Amino acid sequence: DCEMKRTTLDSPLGKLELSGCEQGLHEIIFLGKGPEPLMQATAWLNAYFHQPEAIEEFPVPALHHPVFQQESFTRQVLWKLLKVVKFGEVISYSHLAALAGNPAATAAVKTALSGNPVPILIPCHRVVQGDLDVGGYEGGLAVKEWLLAHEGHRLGKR
Ligand SMILES: *Cc1ccc(CNC(=O)c2ccc(C(=O)O)c(-c3c4ccc(=[N+](C)C)cc-4oc4cc(N(C)C)ccc34)c2)cc1
Ligand SMILES: [Zn+2]
Repeated sequence: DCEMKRTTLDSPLGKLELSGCEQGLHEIIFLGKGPEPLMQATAWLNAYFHQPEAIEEFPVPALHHPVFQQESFTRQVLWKLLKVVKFGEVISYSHLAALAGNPAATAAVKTALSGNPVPILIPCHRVVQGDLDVGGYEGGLAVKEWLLAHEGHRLGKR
């Protein structure tokens, strides 16, 4: 029950609506086909597409989607995925479940990821099925393959 502003921006994947309150960025939507949090979001995202050399030098906006408010399994998944899976790497679902404190919760990791409010920022596209299988993507498989090809990964396809 937040009150939020909305920014927009051009991307190699279409136009990207950013939504967020004062306490933090809520969502990042893709359509395609001001305040500090969203100011840092728009900056980071262009750092990602156009100057990825030093993506790690742009700061990560605070996040205030409800999923991050109280503790959950979904929150530990998303928070750990953001902290450890860097640009250029990937992680299997099964191994992300282990990283989030339950090596047998792969199905729950799959579901935790489907409700990610801020793609790329939280790198849900770096979570693959296996060494040779990139898996699905809730943004569309070609997006995932694009993003991984953008990061130079062997499972990318542009
Ligand atoms: C990590 C991550 C999460 C979310 C996105 C962006 N995707 C969406 O926001 C999103 C919104 C709504 C739908 C929807 O169907 O209403 C989807 C979506 C699917 C979401 C989850 C899913 N599984 C968990 C199996 C499957 C989805 O399939 C979709 C299919 C279509 N079409 C066939 C048109 C459209 C939307 C789908 C996604 C990005 C990254
Ligand atoms: Zn909020």
